[PDB]
Amino acid sequence: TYGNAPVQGINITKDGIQLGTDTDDQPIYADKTYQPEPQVGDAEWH
Amino acid sequence: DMAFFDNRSAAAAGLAPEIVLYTENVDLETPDTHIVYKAGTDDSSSSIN
Repeated sequence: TYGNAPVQGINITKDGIQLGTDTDDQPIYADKTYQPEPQVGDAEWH
Repeated sequence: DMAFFDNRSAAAAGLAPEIVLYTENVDLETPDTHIVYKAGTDDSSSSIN
């Protein structure tokens, strides 16, 4: 593999990259069919 | 006011200024531009800003 991984996650487990959290406080994993999206990334240089 | 600095990795026994910054408050304005990204509502000087 060569490239870069631009979408920062809360964590990564066997279910993939955690992109958010519930109102039940449970992890929300990426939906693999379209997330993570290649056009998305950290919003500042810092 | 002047602020003096030495390398974080300098020996504590031989500290001396490698950099001096002349720090000042000025009347900073942005007459013809506006912020198009900041991380939150806070507009204070901060690492994120």
